[PDB]
Amino acid sequence: THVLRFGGIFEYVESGPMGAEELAFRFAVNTINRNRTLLPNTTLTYDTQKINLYDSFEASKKACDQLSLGVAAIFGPSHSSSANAVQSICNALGVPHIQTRWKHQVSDNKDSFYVSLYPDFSSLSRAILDLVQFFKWKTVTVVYDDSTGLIRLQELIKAPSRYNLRLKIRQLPADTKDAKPLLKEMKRGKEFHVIFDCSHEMAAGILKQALNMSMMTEYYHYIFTTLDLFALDVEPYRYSGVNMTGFRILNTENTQVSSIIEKWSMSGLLDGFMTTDAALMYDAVHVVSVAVQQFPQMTVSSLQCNRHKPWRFGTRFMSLIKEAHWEGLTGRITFNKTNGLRTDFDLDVISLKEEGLEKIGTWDPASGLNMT
Amino acid sequence: LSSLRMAAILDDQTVCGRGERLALALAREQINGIIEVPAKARVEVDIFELQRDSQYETTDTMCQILPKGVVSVLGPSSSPASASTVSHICGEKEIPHIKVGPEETPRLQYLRFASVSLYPSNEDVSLAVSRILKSFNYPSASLICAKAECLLRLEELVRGFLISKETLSVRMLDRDPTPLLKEIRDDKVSTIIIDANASISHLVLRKASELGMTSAFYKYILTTMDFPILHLDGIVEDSSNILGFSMFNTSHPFYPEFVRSLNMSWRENCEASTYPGPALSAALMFDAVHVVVSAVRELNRSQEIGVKPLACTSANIWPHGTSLMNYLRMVEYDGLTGRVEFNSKGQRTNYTLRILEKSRQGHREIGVWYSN
Ligand SMILES: *[C@@H]1O[C@H](CO)[C@@H](O)[C@H](O)[C@H]1NC(C)=O
Ligand SMILES: *[C@@H]1O[C@H](CO)[C@@H](O)[C@H](O)[C@H]1NC(C)=O
Ligand SMILES: *[C@@H]1O[C@H](CO)[C@@H](O)[C@H](O)[C@H]1NC(C)=O
Ligand SMILES: *[C@@H]1O[C@H](CO)[C@@H](O)[C@H](O)[C@H]1NC(C)=O
Ligand SMILES: *[C@@H]1O[C@H](CO)[C@@H](O)[C@H](O)[C@H]1NC(C)=O
Ligand SMILES: *[C@@H]1O[C@H](CO)[C@@H](O)[C@H](O)[C@H]1NC(C)=O
Ligand SMILES: *[C@@H]1O[C@H](CO)[C@@H](O)[C@H](O)[C@H]1NC(C)=O
Ligand SMILES: *[C@H]1O[C@H](CO)[C@@H](O)[C@H](O)[C@H]1NC(C)=O
Ligand SMILES: [Cl-]
Repeated sequence: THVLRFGGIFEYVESGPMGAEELAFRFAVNTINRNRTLLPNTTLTYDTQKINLYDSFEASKKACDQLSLGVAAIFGPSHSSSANAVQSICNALGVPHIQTRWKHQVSDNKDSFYVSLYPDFSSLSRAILDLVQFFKWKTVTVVYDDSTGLIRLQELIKAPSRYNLRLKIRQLPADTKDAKPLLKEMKRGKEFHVIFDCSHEMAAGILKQALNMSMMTEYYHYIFTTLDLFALDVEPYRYSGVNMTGFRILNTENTQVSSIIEKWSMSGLLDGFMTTDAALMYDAVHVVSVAVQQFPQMTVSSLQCNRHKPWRFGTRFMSLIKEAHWEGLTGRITFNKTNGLRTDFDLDVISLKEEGLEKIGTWDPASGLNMT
Repeated sequence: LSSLRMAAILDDQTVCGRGERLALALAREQINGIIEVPAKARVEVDIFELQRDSQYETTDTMCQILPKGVVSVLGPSSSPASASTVSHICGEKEIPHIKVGPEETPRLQYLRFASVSLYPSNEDVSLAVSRILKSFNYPSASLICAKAECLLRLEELVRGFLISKETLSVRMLDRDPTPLLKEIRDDKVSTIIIDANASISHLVLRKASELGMTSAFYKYILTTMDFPILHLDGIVEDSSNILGFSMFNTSHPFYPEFVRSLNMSWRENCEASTYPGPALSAALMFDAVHVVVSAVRELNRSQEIGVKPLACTSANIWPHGTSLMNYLRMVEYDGLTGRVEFNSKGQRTNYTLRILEKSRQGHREIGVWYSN
């Protein structure tokens, strides 16, 4: 019967022929076609293009190949420079661009044909302030990776203007993974309260060296921006008396979700976990499908870059996506109509107890922090 | 061989513009007007216009440029997103990119390097502003930013200071600065740093003037580079301390003529509004033409240089681009914007920023900032 084609663009990966995003994308499409309640009369297909990491110019060409081929939406790529290149094209030809990773969304930008499933970093930052105020911290030190800007932490940087807070900003070496020089500076200055803005991979390695420097003790309290905090191995640390706190957006307490995480299972990091980066791609294919069910008449057109005019179904389809609602792996999903960003969402608060990383509360933008 | 052709991308408007198109013409005629024995190929500047700061439009523009056989690509001066696209494609084809405007992508150090930049680096501006603050004995200061990107431009400054009401606060515009300025006054902070475009800076200063915060107790530092063409009528006083920067060497032999020309161009389009003075970007465009011609001729003295058509669809490069990059970094030129030299990374060095101070009628130079 009927067929609707998505296109996905994925970076090449050292790991193997297929990265986490691409595997989750396919995993999601298969599940939805096997499902009868969701898209009963539609069968999802797709075209995949791959590009080298950091190759924004190749991302343009591949995006244009897909639009020329005919697609209803484009998922990926992950790296910001390429994501921006594709976003620009998708806006020009009026085909929806579905993003799953965070990227710096420039201010003066006026692209409107895209949506992002990553939790807005300003909301995440407000949740981190709420932790800071709750713990009654007067002084804190923010450590960020050169890779990501200061920009996404802007809510944190503005805080000392409104609250009695003293904030010291420290940057992680860009040339290396070793951070002992930085840890030494902090230890020296009695910087016991710390916020780490970095991936969970980099966090695992940073706690390792922090342990080799007697900084994993009852004196130090660490807050992490990574949502994949739970997927860390905290065996070495769970008796040192150190406090660790962070957030989780994977709704793992929900049994329907846990079973899917299980199928998916078939350095410092554990195994048998679905990363948030992969869960978000899986939820993107679903939330877009909810929009396709409310628009059964659309048909992809072969659009050519710098020649044709916007897809005649684009504007409608993009509206429906921004209005879509879906209960997914990462809890309830809803976009902000004003900017296509995911500024409203639910978090669980996780913290290091003697038994391991456990839940100790929740958070959402409307009612603030809710420790239990 | 046949001629030094270079392309320039202009995001400048034709009516009441910054004079970029005319500045390019002036340099081209000045250089071609000098006859030499032996004679040398004529200089040509092919001009391409950019309607919007679009990566999508810019990629198309680069694709029209590559077949023309050019030696460099200049600009754009005020489209950060487009400028990084030009840098990337230039890197791929190994045609030098002469930067004359803000670019606020990293870019990653380990990508292809095909650039020099006549525009001050973010670090340079942050250092200059720090040095002025040091001159005041590091007062309590508040930063007022138009958009969040100021944490990127002034990254070096912000992370050097402790962030708090007593040291350095950060505030951003939503768009009425009166709320911010009152919060700053309630903190009893005397020194304010304004990072915005000329018109927004003018707006912050006008609202401060209304609140009486424009007396001699306050010191403002504007990071805008069009500080000399920013005219504060009925805002500045005898008491006022409003500091800013300028790159112009008014003792340059061609400066007076350069201003007369841009003055008349401005009248024959905008008889309604009065001429503000030369925009920094026009001057940089002029200097850029001299820098490129200088490097190419030095290269042609020890190699035979040839250019051929390139294409976006071809893996071909310009074989001589890599040598021209060496000769571009070795350039030592005396232009409208001061001394132009470059370091191993393509950043401008051994130059100065004149530190000006507004007065009721004109400016006063109260010192300079160096790099060496
Ligand atoms: C099928 O789709 C429905 C409706 O979207 C969804 O709620 C449900 O989880 C899916 N059922 C299964 C078992 O695939
Ligand atoms: C949309 O985002 C803006 C700020 O990014 C926020 O003020 C507004 O409340 C958001 N709307 C929704 C529906 O969350
Ligand atoms: C360089 O090569 C010769 C002189 O060396 C001359 O014919 C040619 O015009 C020169 N090209 C340029 C652009 O200087
Ligand atoms: C300055 O920036 C503001 C946004 O903060 C924008 O609205 C305004 O148009 C800009 N001014 C000019 C003339 O570029
Ligand atoms: C522009 O030219 C006229 C010529 O007399 C002069 O009065 C005016 O001062 C000039 N503007 C500037 C800023 O130099
Ligand atoms: C300005 O021009 C004069 C004359 O050309 C020159 O002597 C001086 O070095 C220039 N100023 C700077 C700082 O480059
Ligand atoms: C820097 O520029 C000045 C001219 O303004 C020049 O005299 C001086 O030698 C330069 N320094 C170096 C080491 O290049
Ligand atoms: C606070 O926490 C509980 C447990 O997560 C949650 O059920 C409740 O809705 C939260 N309060 C509100 C109104 O958000
Ligand atoms: Cl404290």
